[PDB]
Parts: sequence; structure tokens; C-alpha cells
Amino acid sequence: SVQTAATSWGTVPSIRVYTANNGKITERCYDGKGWYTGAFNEPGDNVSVTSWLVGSAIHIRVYASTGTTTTEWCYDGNGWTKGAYTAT
Amino acid sequence: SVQTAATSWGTVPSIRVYTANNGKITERCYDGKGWYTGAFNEPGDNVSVTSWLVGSAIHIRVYASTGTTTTEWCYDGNGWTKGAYTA
Amino acid sequence: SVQTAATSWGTVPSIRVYTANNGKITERCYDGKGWYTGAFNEPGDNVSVTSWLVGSAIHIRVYASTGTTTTEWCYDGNGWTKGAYTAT
Ligand SMILES: CO[C@@H]1O[C@@H](C)[C@@H](O)[C@@H](O)[C@@H]1O
Ligand SMILES: CO[C@@H]1O[C@@H](C)[C@@H](O)[C@@H](O)[C@@H]1O
Ligand SMILES: CO[C@@H]1O[C@@H](C)[C@@H](O)[C@@H](O)[C@@H]1O
Ligand SMILES: CO[C@@H]1O[C@@H](C)[C@@H](O)[C@@H](O)[C@@H]1O
Ligand SMILES: CO[C@@H]1O[C@@H](C)[C@@H](O)[C@@H](O)[C@@H]1O
Ligand SMILES: CO[C@@H]1O[C@@H](C)[C@@H](O)[C@@H](O)[C@@H]1O
Repeated sequence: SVQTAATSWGTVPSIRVYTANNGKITERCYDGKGWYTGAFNEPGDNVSVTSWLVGSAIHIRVYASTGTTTTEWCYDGNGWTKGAYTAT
Repeated sequence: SVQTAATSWGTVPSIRVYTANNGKITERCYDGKGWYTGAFNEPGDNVSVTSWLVGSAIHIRVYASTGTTTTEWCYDGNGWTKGAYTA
Repeated sequence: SVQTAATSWGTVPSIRVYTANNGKITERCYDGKGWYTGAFNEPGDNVSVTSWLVGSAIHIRVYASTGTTTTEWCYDGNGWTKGAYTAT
């Protein structure tokens, strides 16, 4: 069994769908034409997601969890980086 | 154990809550009065959801997953149809 | 064996991350400074969440599920209360 998370933005629209399969999370993308594979590739058994626009710039936060460890991954216009999130 | 997904829109507001129970996903709806059962009824062990408005017209996408198969279901103003999503 | 759900709002932004661990759901909060522990503390094995603004006032709904029972929890400016949601 796979586990999914999804977010969207604009009126086109843009959609992003994160799938946790056998300990690896991957990303599928839609921008008003076809579905394609996105840059996001990280380890996880469980995923959630949220996003917001600042003007016309999209920002995404993905919460990947393995055992009891949860890692935030940030997209802000160029590539994916680790975020300051702590489970405290 | 049951597994849920939720989305909302407007300021009333409107809420939709999708519950995966014993391999069947069902929908519960709120539009500012009571909670009622919605049209959505499909197979799944796991669910996620997202939605957006074009003017006052709502569009919903639900991602129902059994085993390794994930099926997208589209609402766009009259009834539910299969979408172009592929894993 | 943790399970997460996330929501966000505004352009700062504000983020809320709900974690289901060993039958207890807890909340972590971000408002543009640090990550801190939030007021939300309720029983559950599974969680989902959604939120909306009326002007600058946030409203949050969290769906906490144990076995076949799902309980709605409402935030509307002034702590957390049970909501009218039923699963039938
Ligand atoms: C343009 O790059 C694509 O879209 C971004 C918004 C991200 O979802 C990224 O993972 C993907 O590769
Ligand atoms: C600016 O800091 C980055 O983005 C914030 C909105 C948070 O997601 C934080 O954990 C992350 O390090
Ligand atoms: C108008 O129809 C009701 O609201 C729609 C947005 C959908 O949730 C549908 O399944 C439900 O029965
Ligand atoms: C118009 O195409 C339908 O809606 C798009 C926004 C996507 O959900 C796509 O998978 C679906 O087939
Ligand atoms: C101001 O209070 C903080 O923000 C609210 C929106 C809630 O997330 C609450 O549980 C949290 O402690
Ligand atoms: C005022 O009523 C409360 O708020 C609504 C938006 C719903 O979440 C409902 O379950 C709850 O009873």
C-alpha cells in the first residue's frame, strides 16, 4: 500500500502529488499540459504537504517521516533544501 | 483504523471530509447548515485531496490508492470522473 | 510510526503541523520567528486538517480518528472545542 499527499495553486492550475512507496518519496507534477516527474526525491514512510504564494512566487513545505524522525524539505524557486523544523 | 483527508473553500465555509474505511472511501459535506453525505463513493485504502476556485465554481481532486494503484477522481460542477494522473 | 498533517496561511507565513504518535496528537507552530509547541493536545491514531481566513482571523478544523471514531476539533480565536461532525 502507498500513501499520498497533494497541494495545488493558481487557476491553471498547478498540482503536486507526493507518494511514499517502500521507504522512498517521489513527486508528480501538473502545470496545465501533461503529468511529469518532479525534482523531489527523499527517504520517508509517511508524507504531508502545504504551500503558499508570495506575489507570483510559489513556496512548498513537505514533511517526510521515517520511524519517529520528521524532516522538513523546502522549495522556494530553485531546488530543495532542509528546513529548521524540530519535533519538540 | 479509519484514514481521513479534508479540504475547505470560501468564508461560509464549505468543508469536505473523505474517510477510507474497510476499502471504501465516502464523503461528508458542510455548507453552513448541517453535515450530510455527498455523492463521492469509490474504492480505496488511502486518500488525499486538494481543491481550487475559478470564480465561484469549485474544482476538487481526490487521490484514492489500493495497493500500488493510485486513481485521481475529478469534480468540476456535475458528478465525478477519472483523471489523467499516472504514477 | 508517526503520521503527519499540515496547513498554512498568509505570506509570512503561518504553518501548523499535527503529529499522531502512540495514540496522542500534538501541534508544532511557526509564525515567522521560531518553531514552538501549540495548545492542541488530543487523542488519535490518524489526523487530517484544513483552515480558512475571515479577514485576518484564522479558523482551523482537525479530524482526529481512533478505530472507527472521528472527532472534529475547532479553533476560532479562543482555544479548541468539539465540533458537530459525524462520520455516518
Ligand atoms: C520546475 O521544477 C518542478 O516544479 C517545482 C515547483 C517543484 O515541484 C520541483 O520539484 C519540480 O522539479
Ligand atoms: C525560512 O526558514 C525556512 O522556511 C520557514 C517557513 C520554515 O519552514 C523553516 O523551518 C525553514 O527553515
Ligand atoms: C453538489 O454536490 C456536493 O458538493 C460537491 C462539491 C461534491 O462534494 C459532491 O460530491 C457533493 O455531493
Ligand atoms: C483537465 O484534466 C483534469 O484536471 C486536471 C487539473 C488534472 O487533474 C488532470 O489529471 C485531469 O485529467
Ligand atoms: C495562538 O495559538 C497558537 O495558534 C493557534 C492558531 C493554534 O494553532 C493554537 O493551538 C496555537 O497554540
Ligand atoms: C459552528 O459550528 C462549528 O463550525 C463549523 C465550521 C463546523 O466545523 C462544525 O462542525 C462545527 O459544529
